[PDB]
Amino acid sequence: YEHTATIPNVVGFPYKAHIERNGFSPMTLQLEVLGTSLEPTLNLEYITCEYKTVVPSPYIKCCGTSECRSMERPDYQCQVYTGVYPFMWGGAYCFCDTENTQLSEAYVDRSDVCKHDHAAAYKAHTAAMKATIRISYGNLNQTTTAFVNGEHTVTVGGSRFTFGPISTAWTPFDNKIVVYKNDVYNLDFPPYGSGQPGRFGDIQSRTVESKDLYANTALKLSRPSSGTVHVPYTQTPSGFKYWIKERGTSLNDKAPFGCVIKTNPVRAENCAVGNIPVSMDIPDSAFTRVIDAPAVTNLECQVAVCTHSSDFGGIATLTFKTDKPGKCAVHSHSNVATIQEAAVDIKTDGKITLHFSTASASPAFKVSVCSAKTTCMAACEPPKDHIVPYGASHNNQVFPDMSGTAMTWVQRVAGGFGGLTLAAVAVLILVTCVTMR
Amino acid sequence: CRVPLARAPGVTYGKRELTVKLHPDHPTLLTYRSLGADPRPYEEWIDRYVERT
Ligand SMILES: *[C@@H]1O[C@H](CO)[C@@H](O)[C@H](O)[C@H]1NC(C)=O
Repeated sequence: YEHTATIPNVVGFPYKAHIERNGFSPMTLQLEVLGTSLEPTLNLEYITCEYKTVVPSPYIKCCGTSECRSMERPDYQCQVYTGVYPFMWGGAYCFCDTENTQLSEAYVDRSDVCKHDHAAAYKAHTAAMKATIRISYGNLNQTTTAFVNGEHTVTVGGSRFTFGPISTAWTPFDNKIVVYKNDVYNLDFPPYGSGQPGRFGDIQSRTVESKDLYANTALKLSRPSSGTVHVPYTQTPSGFKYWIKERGTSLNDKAPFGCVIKTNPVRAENCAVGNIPVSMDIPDSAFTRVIDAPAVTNLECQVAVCTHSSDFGGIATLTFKTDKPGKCAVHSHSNVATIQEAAVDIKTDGKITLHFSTASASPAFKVSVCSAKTTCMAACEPPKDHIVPYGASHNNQVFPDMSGTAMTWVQRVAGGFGGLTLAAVAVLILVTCVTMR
Repeated sequence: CRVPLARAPGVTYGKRELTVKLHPDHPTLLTYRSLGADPRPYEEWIDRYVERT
């Protein structure tokens, strides 16, 4: 039996979904949403890590002939110097002067903990999101697991459910992101091609297989001082360590809807946005028929105290003549006020207590027993002076009812002030009809 | 890897306003954000006792 419904995407909020098919007793569904999780697509442009400047021991040779050779390792500084007079512990070696060679070379290589201490870049796109939904009805109460994509079944049991697609994907992520040990950032990066010497990503290596470690870290060599053996190389500090040092402003604190990020598959969980449509079909034998416990007769409602707006302050009394006592269904058609009690047992006396809540001081919620329906109104004037630490359990719609009890005098004074000018128009019309002649 | 745990901040809620007293033993960090569409983030290091509204 197909039927459609909508659920606000608010975690921890029980939802009541009423099915009122004829030929059977009307029935109610308890809906729970537990920890949604939006998972994006990842592209893995390149990688960034520390760099080690590998320099071999300098080459000394006292003949004067230079040997300049070029290899394929990154950012060589191929240079050899003359006029060197090196010194060591034993004073000095050799005798010749003004005719000597001093070969100095250095290059760069990836870090030793590159396997573990790396930082990853990723590209985001249209993202799917999974949700865990708990369904309950008469003597059946189970959790589910659905991808809540455009179309997909659940098959919790006798019935079957299909959760519709999200209205809009307001993903906190966007385009390019960085993942590094349990936190992400909405910080853009230079492309894999070229990078600035020092800011960030001065090493733009690809996947961890250590191939073509592109470097633009700008090594520079210089003439060693005349004192002893040297290898003077100038280098800017690693941008990876500096970026870690500055860090700051983690994205986990910038979620526009308080959506906590977990990094193992990189997903965002426990955040409210939009609403989720759903469709369902139910077998005929999943509930009772109309012949069981029809005991509505007449109906009227009363309210004792209606201190509202925090969890539930609307205690209501419903009395009615009863047939053989038994179970039944109860809900409210409108959404200005919401109840918590599911299908409740009915005694022969007929006195039934209900708990509901609302926002406006003049609710017009229309209660509905599994066969009857009567308008219920209350003067829920008194608020309460607190700042609650728990969750709200009603719709945010606050609006005094059209009928109401405190705003009636506004309506009557407006109607009377309109009536003055309406009667003035009437008397003018009669006068002008007299004088038109 | 063990890490310290600061004392519970002293909260004294007003109306549509939240007042808190902070008694730090070492320089720590306090951040807050709003569940609404505009988050309005905030972060600021703390080293001495201070009140924040
Ligand atoms: C469903 O069962 C769980 C026990 O696992 C219980 O805590 C929960 O209240 C039940 N649902 C309802 C609507 O009673």
